[PDB]
Amino acid sequence: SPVRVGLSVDASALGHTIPPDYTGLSYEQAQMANPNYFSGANTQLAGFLRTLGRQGVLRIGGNTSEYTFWNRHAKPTAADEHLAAGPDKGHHAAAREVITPEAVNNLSEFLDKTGWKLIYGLNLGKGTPENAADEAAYVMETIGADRLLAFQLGNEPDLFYRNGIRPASYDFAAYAGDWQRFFTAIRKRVPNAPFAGPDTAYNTKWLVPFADKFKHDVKFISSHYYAEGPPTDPSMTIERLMKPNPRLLGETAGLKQVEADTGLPFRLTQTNSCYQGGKQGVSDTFAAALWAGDLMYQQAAAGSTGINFHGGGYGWYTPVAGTPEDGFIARPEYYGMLLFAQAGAGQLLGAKLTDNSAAPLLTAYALRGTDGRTRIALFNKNLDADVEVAISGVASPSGTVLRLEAPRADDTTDVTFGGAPVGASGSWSPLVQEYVPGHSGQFVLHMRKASGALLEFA
Ligand SMILES: [N-]=[N+]=NCCCCCCCCN1[C@@H]2[C@H](C(=O)O)[C@@H](O)[C@H](O)[C@@H](O)[C@@H]21
Ligand SMILES: [Cl-]
Repeated sequence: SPVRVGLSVDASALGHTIPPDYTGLSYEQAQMANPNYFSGANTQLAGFLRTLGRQGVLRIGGNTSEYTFWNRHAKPTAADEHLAAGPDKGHHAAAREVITPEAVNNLSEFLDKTGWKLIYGLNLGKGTPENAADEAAYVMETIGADRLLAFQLGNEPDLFYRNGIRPASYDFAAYAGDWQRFFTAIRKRVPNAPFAGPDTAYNTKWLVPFADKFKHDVKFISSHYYAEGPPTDPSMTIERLMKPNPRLLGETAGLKQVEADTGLPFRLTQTNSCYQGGKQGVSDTFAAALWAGDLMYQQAAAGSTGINFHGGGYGWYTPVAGTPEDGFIARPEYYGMLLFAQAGAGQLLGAKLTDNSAAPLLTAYALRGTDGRTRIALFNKNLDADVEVAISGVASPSGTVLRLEAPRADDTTDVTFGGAPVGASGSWSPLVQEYVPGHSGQFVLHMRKASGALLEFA
């Protein structure tokens, strides 16, 4: 029988306001070697992005950003015209790639088709300041100030000391000197170039020193998050993925403190469940939908300006999989992002759970929509417990529910939202209508184990 929990919504308990460009995706820079991928001709992928949000941010970076070499006279290889660059697996050095004017031109058209903004990595790991300045100038020329949100100078510079990009002694002080050299060169070509950083993988010690040094030179602070811990941890499981992550909480507190010290907001510019491209049986499953949707809300509630789920190719954790030649599909994680998209923007409200110790991985978020209607996003991440949620603090004549479902937490397919899969080119509309039982001030929602729900009140 279900665990009977209470949820009290408090319309006076005002949280953060979710911005319209919160959602986003991250891709490997190597993908820019193929001018057909981020292209106005890529209508399938553009549709998948639009379904994730009418505003949002595309970030391009990752390990391959140290292996991409812009040149104004470059041409893609024949193989480049067909490249599908999935998440770098981190086992050895990435292949060298060139980036061309054509690809940047086509990226511009892709951003126009999607309505999304751009965070663009520059090659601080192996490239030169002058080449970065030239690349930045072309990007600014072509993409424009309104769509270019920030350049980033290197990806995960806190890992250069161990991945061959720099010697073992590389540290924040060394990075700060590299950053300044690149910044100076770029600003000579592009005096209005916007920056974010430090784009770190994990090392929270770099946040303070970076922000204090470069606070007048950046628009926002960026860092990364993977749910999987260090290599010496036990292998990630779905059970672990559903549970709170104290490292996340600490990282988020570090970022909040930077904002308190400097005024700079923060964005989680690369995230996913498990590293090395993901873990088959965890990252590519329905549990990842629950994980991702919940993470989006947790971070929004903490004051993040947005998020960018890493992906590409057919990587285990990619939200969207596919290629221009074979087409694109929504993977399970996409459906958690879709729940967020459908909820929309607005101000988060207090949403306190009680009587929930037997269903501790249920999370709930309440929102006053931009349209004035109350929504509640719930993630029943308990893998073995169904819940019955008694909802107080909401007065409405009618509420509806859209369910986020799969038959098993580990399913790699069979994921639906609102009773429907996402179709080709991101097409989605709900096919199952359900009213929330109960009435004004006392609604009652059942949720099966390992499921999610979006409630909308009239
Ligand atoms: N503690 N400690 N240090 C050990 C390092 C572990 C932390 C992150 C390592 C994996 C990061 N690695 C993430 C990703 C992946 O491995 O899936 C890959 O595709 C992207 O290109 C990278 O930017 C980033
Ligand atoms: Cl806060």
